[PDB]
Parts: sequence; structure tokens; C-alpha cells
Amino acid sequence: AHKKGLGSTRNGRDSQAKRLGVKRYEGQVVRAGNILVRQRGTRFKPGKNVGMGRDFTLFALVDGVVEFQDRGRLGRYVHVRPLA
Amino acid sequence: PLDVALKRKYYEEVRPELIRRFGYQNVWEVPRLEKVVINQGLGEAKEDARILEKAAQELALITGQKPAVTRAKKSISNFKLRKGMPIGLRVTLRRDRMWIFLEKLLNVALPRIRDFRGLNPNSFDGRGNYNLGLREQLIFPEITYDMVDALRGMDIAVVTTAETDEEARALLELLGFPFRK
Amino acid sequence: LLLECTECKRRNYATEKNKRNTPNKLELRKYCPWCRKHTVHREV
Amino acid sequence: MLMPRRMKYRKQQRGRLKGATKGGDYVAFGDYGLVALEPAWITAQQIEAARVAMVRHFRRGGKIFIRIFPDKPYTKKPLEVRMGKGKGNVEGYVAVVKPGRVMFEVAGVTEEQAMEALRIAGHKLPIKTKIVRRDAYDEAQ
Amino acid sequence: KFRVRNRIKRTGRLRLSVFRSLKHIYAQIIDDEKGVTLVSASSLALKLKGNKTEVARQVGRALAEKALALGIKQVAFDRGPYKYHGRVKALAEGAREG
RNA sequence: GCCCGGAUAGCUCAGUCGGUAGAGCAGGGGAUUGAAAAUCCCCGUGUCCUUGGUUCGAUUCCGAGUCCGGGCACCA
RNA sequence: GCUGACUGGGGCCUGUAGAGCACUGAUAGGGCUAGGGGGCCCACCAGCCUACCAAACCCUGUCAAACUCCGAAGGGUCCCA
RNA sequence: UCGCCUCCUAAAAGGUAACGGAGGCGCCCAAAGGUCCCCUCAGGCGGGACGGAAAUCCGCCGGAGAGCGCAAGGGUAGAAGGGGGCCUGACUGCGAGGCCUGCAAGCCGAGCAGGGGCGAAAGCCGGGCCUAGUGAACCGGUGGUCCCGUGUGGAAGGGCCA
RNA sequence: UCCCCCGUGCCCAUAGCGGCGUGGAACCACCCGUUCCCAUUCCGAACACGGAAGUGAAACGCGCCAGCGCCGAUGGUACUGGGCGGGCGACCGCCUGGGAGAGUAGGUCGGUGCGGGGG
Repeated sequence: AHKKGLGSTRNGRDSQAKRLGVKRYEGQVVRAGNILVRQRGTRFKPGKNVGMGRDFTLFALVDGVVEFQDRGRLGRYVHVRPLA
Repeated sequence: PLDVALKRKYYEEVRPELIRRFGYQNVWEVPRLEKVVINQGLGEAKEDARILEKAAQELALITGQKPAVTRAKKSISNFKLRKGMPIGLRVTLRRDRMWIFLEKLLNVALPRIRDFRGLNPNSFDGRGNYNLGLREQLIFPEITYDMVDALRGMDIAVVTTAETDEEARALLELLGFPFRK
Repeated sequence: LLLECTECKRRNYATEKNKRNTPNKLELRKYCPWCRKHTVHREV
Repeated sequence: MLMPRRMKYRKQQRGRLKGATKGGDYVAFGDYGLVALEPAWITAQQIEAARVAMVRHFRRGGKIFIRIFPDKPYTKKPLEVRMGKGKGNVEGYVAVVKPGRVMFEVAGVTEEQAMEALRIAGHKLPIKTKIVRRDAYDEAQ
Repeated sequence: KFRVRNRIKRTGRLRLSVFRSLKHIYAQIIDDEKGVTLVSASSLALKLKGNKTEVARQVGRALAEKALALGIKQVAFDRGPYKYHGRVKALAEGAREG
């Protein structure tokens, strides 16, 4: 029973998925610390009461509420309008 | 001094002629030298361990300024050396110093060029401003046949207000540039 | 090359990394010791 | 035979055939078209064959416009082999064709010669075809 | 160009913007967010001496004393294309420091 | 990882028991020859790997950084 | 102990279907045309022509999982019912 | 073929398999790090002695196609790019709070104290434009050290920190 | 409240390119200098200081223009939440909700906040 012989591929890899993205959206209450975006660039630029880590990660600097903002050529900002 | 021949000549002779030739309304529209940047290429100096800081301290006598030590931006194996430590030698002259340099060049140096029939009249081309290049650097007074060792030429770009080379041609010819008609 | 660093004349360690051939020798640098605050540190 | 000169990638996924043609659906060059009535992959060998027949008919005569181009690679595992072990080898190339695509076109010819030539070609194609004229295909102003 | 826009490094309230003209020198204490100018002092445009850097000290002193009154103790020092030098508003007053 | 051995001319290598730098061979000219070798003559090559030091000096003595050469272990 | 699924209204998040050629490549016909091949033809190096290979540019036509100037339906999420 | 990273497949949150398509990693930088101050690309068309078709020089045109050590993607000149000055925060003691998530890992982190660096200052600095360059425990080795020390004092040998 | 300029934000090209006219009394620039502060891998070019003869040429501000760029309906299609049909298959079709992209008409040579100086 004559078995045909076959090859191999040099292909079968991908990396671990890395769960990127926005983590809180407009109008979600947040505490200081809360990370808001996991990103690979300045896909969003940090706004009011928003810091950004060595890895581009945006985060709430206060306990507030999130607002987004497109400024066309200036890009997109995430802010935390504080409640108090 | 704050005044030299050419400088005077420009104002009390050429300035007006041009206003008469081309009919300018404003003092500023009247073309004027901007600068004369002079430069040496120097494909050697790189190699044979060549310090060749001989050229700048020498150049400084003629131009009157300590030149600046320019360097290569890519790596070219083909044409040797690798970006950086590289070589080239460039000085920028404005005001008096510019004038003193041209004064001497036109009135003296171009005279003892080896051949000579006049400066090439195809080295502006619209693109206002004028380029020319030399071979021997001893053609200037300050340089002596004792001082030399290698004959390093140079490029002279002279930049002006003139937007067309018509009106720029006039300016230079009237300042005393002998052109090869 | 892996590398440690000493509050010159005693204890403490900080630990780094030089490139020997590349700019290397006598690695010395102004770092802080918890060993009463703070001095010049050598390699080893 | 009829293939690109380069490709970004050597092999590519098969995909599907939604209706319509997207474009290439109106005349534009010559004075008579051969239009698609069904989707299909058309192989370079078919295109060529048809084209040659066209010419052969009005031998060396008018002009021909081949409006589909086989950019898609066509894989096929070696014969007799079992499954797995990566994608197959590239055997040829196809042009994706969808109903209402004007695949051919002719100029400088009698309607009699044309009508006929095309018919002939329609035979070499593995799909149903229709002949066309130059109606309201003049997308102007 | 003069892009410079180190002012773009404005992260934390109360801009003292400075504009230096060949002739004069002007300066305003600006609130961003509100987009609003509060207090504002000038060279001979506030009617003052025929000098320059010595005038700068005076238009400084002048700005401050006005603002102090309004609460303002502390700010940040601007002039964008400044090259922080010369025409320096080293006034007493303000708690913007330096 | 720890103990050995080494570095000297272009190449392979001798040695004051601290005071001289040398074979051999390759290399270049000259004699021989029907020749190419082997012969026989003359002439070049020295950071004695490295800074320190002992001493009246050092090339061999000692500290030493350095590069190769072994040798015996070890490896959670 | 009413907070659930699911539903209504508001607000963010998105890059598929479709479409498009602005980027990355592929591509038909025509024009113009750097180089190169080759005929005219000579070393005084130019010069003219080409129903040949061929950049960019122009006109007209297309294609794409790893293209996107563009982009639905839907989907995810928080608030209030 | 076996771990890790990029892209697609993946059906517009996340996640998503196959001996599906196609590439990278097992390093590197004492400046390629901190801060302050400056500077702006690739091309294209002229023009210029040696000078190619980019050596260096001049002038226009050129928002980004350059560059950012290295694969890809994202991002980016209103710098993350280039150049210079002082520097060592490539800190020690801590960490509100979150991302991710079967576990254990992985990741971001404001702010407080110590003692610093750059800045007039506002401020910024707990390595590097970002996402690979990695290996739990066990068993040992070094250097430290408030600790334990088999009747007592010390040793031997342990623990603790690195 | 109304002009004009000087600062400084917001909207994010309907703000732009390119053309064409204007403006110097005031602002602003270019300008006059390079002693002094401060500067240049060489240059007072740039940065900086002291000025005020000259110009609005450059740059900036204000107007007009649609050639290019930008924006862009309506209608109709594509695609599709959900409901259901035909074909042997590739795929096609009807319902009810949603509804592009290209393209046609058309529009655009900006709008606005605060503060200052001048009628």
C-alpha cells in the first residue's frame, strides 16, 4: 500500500497575543492608578489628569470620569474630568 | 576698516547703474551680495593617517577666518571612509570680510590663474547666485611657493538678492567680474 | 560581561554590565549606598 | 505564459465570489465586448486560448483588449499525496471573474467577423458569455 | 523655524507668557483650560523709560505687584523663544521662583 | 573554577646562574655549472609580548596586565 | 436582596462586509519619455530614427488575507430605565 | 517541529485552531543612559577644481516617503530623530491603584522618605520610541550581616541581605 | 458696542497651494551697530545686547480670484441586524429594520474666545 512522501513548512509560529486596547471608555468612573489604554504608540495622547508610562500606557492621575477627544491633526486625548 | 573699495564701488557706482538698467522702485529690491561661502573637497586626509590640518590654518590667512571642519554623512566603501571622522573644509564670509576677500580675488588672484579668458558665464542659471571652482591655492598673494606642498583647489559660491540671473549677472560683471563673453 | 560595584573601601553592591573591548577599564561611577549615604563605587 | 512579473507574496488564500463585478463592467475601448454571466476563476491558459482563436479568426486583423489579468496563484499538492504538511505548490494563475465583467473587447472589425470571433472565444471559456455593443456605457456628463 | 514650543511643556498651571519686540517687551499671566488672560504688563506700551533690559526689570516689578493684589502668588515662566537671558524679568514678588 | 608550561629576526626556536642577543631555515647578491637542487662566500631583519620594581646597569630576578599552549577537576 | 439574561435611550471603543487606489505592490490600452538594446554610422562624438526592452509624468481601464484616502450592518463597554 | 517577538489567517472589543501564509529573538549601548540648550529629514531640479550615478559646497522645491542598533507592526519632526553641556535616577527604603490572569508568572504605576543629578525656574530622572534578547524550585559558590550557635565562652556549621 | 494692529488660546484644510492689491501714523518686522551681556564645529547668518537714520523689498497683516488642493448633499445602488426562500454546487432571490464607498449637483481662498495698544 504505497504511501506518498511529504515535506515540511517553515512557518508555524505567531507570538503570544498581548491584549492591547482601551480599557475604560467615556463616562466610566475611575480611581487614580486605573490604566485606561494599553497601546503600542501614541494612538491616544494623554490629557487632563492622565499620565503615560515607559510603554505608552495611559492612566488616571485622579479619581474622576473619563472623556475622549479628537483634535484632528493634534490627535486623540483621553482626560479624566474629576468629580469632587 | 568698516569701508573697502568694492564696498564703496557697490554703493557709489553699481547700486545706481542697476537702478537705471532694471528700474527698481525700492532700495531693497536692488540686488546685493548676501554671502560668499568657500569650500574645499579633500578626498584624501582621511587616509595615510593624514591630519592635514595644514589646509585650514593656511586658508585662514587668505580668507581671514578660521575655517570649519566638515564631515561625511553616509558611508561609501566604493569611495572610501565611513560617516564621521571624515573630511572637508568650509568657511562662510559676510560683510567687510566678504568684501576684502572678493576685492583681492578679482583685483589680484584671478590675474595669476594659469590660463584664463574670463569666468564661465553659465554658473548661475536662474537659480540666482554664482559658483566657480579653482585648482591652485597659491594664486592668492598671502600664499607663497615655499608654504605649499599639495595644490588644493576650492569651490566659490557667491549668493545674492537677485531672483533672476539676468540682474545677478549685471551685478557681478559691474563689480568687476571678467566674464568669458 | 556581568559586573558588581563596591562603595569604594567596604561592602555594598549594585551590579551592571560593561563591554570590555568596547570602552572598558576600571569602571567607576557615583552611585548611592544604603551604607551611610553616598560614594564612588568600582567594578569586580 | 501570462503572470505577474513580481508578487508581494508567493501563495495566497482561496476566498470567495460575492456577486457583481465591482468595475470593468462597461465597454471603454473596442466596439464589441464579451461579457461574463457567472462568476469563476479563469485560467491564463483559457484566456490565451480564446485570445488566439479571436486573432486566428480575423487573422492578424483588428485589435484585441484582454481586460482580466491572472494575478492570483493556483496551488495544488503533488499527486497521490495525503493531507497536511503546509500549503501546496503553485501550479498556475487565475483571473477572478464575476457576472458583468467585460473580459474581452474588439475594434476595427465588421460586426459579422466580431460576433463570430467572440462566440468562438466564449467556447474556450468555462463559463457562459454574452456579447455587447456600446450603449449607455458612456459614464460622462 | 522657531518652533521651539517648550511652552508645549505646560503641565501645571499659570503661564507667564513673554513677548519681546525689537522695540518693546510685553507679558501676560495666562490661564489655559479657561483660555483667558488675567493680568498684563508692557514696555513703553505701559508708558515707561527709553531703555531696554533695565525697562524689563520695571515691567516685571509692575506685572507682579498688579497680580499679587488679585491672589496670584505663583506661576510658571515662559517666553517660548526666550533663550532665557538678557531682558530678564528677575522681579521680586511672584512665587513662580527664579 | 584551580595548578602547570610558554612569548625572543619573516618562520621554528637556543642562552649571562643580573654584564653577548644567537643558531637553523626562508629570504637577497656572488663562485660553480649542460642544469634544478645540495654545495661554498657576503649582507637585512631585536619594544627579548607589558608596565612597575631589586640593583651599578638588565635580555634571564621578583610583583604583574596580556595572549596562546596544555593539565585536573565541577556543573544545580 | 433586584443587582440577572434580554430590552429602550444616551455616551465612548472598533477597521470586517462593501468600496477605493491616497500609501505598498500587481496590472490593460494609449501618449510623453531618463537610461539600455539595435539600425543609420563615425570615432571629429556627436547625431537621426526605431509597428523593440523600459523608469517617472499624463489620459483611459483594472487587482490584493499579510494594501487603505474611505467605511456600514453589527459587536464590546459604562450610565439611567 | 518544541520557548519567546511581529504580521496575516481572526468574521471592525478581547480571545480564537490547523504539519495554514511569512519573518525575527537567545544579542546590543559606559553612551545608544539622566537633565538642560540648541538643530530638522529622504528625495528632486539647477549651479560648483580635483570630483561616480549620492564624498564635501551653494540655491530653490520637498510635511514626512528619512531616521529612530536589529524582525515586523504601531507610533513619531508641535520628536521618539541629529548636535552639544553638566551628569550617573542603569538610585536606596516604599507603593494608593490597576492591566493581565486557572496557578505561578508578566506589565504599568501616581505619590511619600533618604541622599543626588540637570534646570533661573515650572519641573524631569527608579535605564534605553514601544512590543523579543529568557529559565520556577532544589543543590552549591562569592561579599556582606541586628540573627542561631546542642551545659558555658568561642569556634564548626546554619539563617538574613546581595 | 464699531474699526486696525500686537500678543494668546479653541475649532481642525470650508483654515491650504498658487496667483494678484494693498498696509508703515501706530504697532511689527526688516533695519543701524557689535562697546557691553551673550553667541558661531567658520560666520553678529542664527542666538544676544545697545540703538533708532531708512523700508515696507523680504517676512507678517488685510483684501480679491476656483487653476490645483480641501469639503460635499439629494437620489439610487453595494453591503448587512433579524425574519424566510431557489439551486446539485459556485452562488442566487423575497420580507422588515440599518445603510455606505465612489460619483452628480454644490460649497470653500476660514470661524471664534480672552487680554492688551491705537480712531
